[PDB]
Amino acid sequence: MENFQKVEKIGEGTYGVVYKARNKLTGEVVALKKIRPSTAIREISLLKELNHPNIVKLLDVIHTENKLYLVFEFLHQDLKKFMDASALTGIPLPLIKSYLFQLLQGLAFCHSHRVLHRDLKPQNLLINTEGAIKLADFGLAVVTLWYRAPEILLGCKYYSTAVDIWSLGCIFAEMVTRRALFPGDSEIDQLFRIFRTLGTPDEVVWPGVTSMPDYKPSFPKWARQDFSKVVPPLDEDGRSLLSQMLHYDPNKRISAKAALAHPFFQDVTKPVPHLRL
Ligand SMILES: Nc1nc(Nc2ccc(S(N)(=O)=O)cc2)sc1C(=O)c1ccccc1
Repeated sequence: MENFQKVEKIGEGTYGVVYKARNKLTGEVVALKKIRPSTAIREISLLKELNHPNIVKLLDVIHTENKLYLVFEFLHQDLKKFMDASALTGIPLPLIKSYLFQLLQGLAFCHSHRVLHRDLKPQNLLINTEGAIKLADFGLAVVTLWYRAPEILLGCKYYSTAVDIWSLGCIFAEMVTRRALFPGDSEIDQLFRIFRTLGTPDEVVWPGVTSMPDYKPSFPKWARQDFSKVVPPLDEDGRSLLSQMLHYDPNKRISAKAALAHPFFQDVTKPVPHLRL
């Protein structure tokens, strides 16, 4: 825009580009997403009221010249970069726990306001020097499929808040092991990597799964893998919580509210991360 001086591009997606920018007048530093309807723009105006310490603040929405600009408070690093920077040693468990706890608080909040994120991934989880982590780039009602819930992959038409819990469980596992849990490179490879680890779902663990849009009786039947092999460095409380975030049945999958009460968070604290900016 004219009122903003681009400092640098900080990301690109299949629907918008995000820039670090400075308000030529107020001098405030922000993240500005540029996109090239009515229900949508109104769905966005709603996001503006969504204020929580673990949700990136949407400051302004400007629709002009066939472009839609969203102005957000700026955070200095995303979780993908922090995880890469922490690959040699790993993020200490207490910080992993703090981040997971905070993200669950953010989801508990949006979900209670009937707002779903739909596309959680390390690149849209932002952190600051104070130890906070916040949800960014909420999705409206080469793409990474790694954090996609199985019901989406199987063609469900109506997502539930459970899709966000699944994505967060995948991210939790990745922080712990320092390797993506299900790194699929296509929708079917993504689905099959999930099946190879958690077992091919059936009517027993997921009632109604065989009648889903993209379910094929021809899917291979893989046995579920021992969970202790999936995220070895994780203690039993963590594995227990993870297994609940990764239940196949969206209705059995733990809610963010319930997850916050899990024994895993009994000793949660808020550590300071070591951030190189
Ligand atoms: N508020 C906000 N601040 C951001 N700063 C940022 C992001 C990454 C890095 S990096 N790669 O670690 O050097 C450094 C700063 S991004 C952002 C968004 O709201 C957003 C928008 C669309 C998609 C994803 C995020």
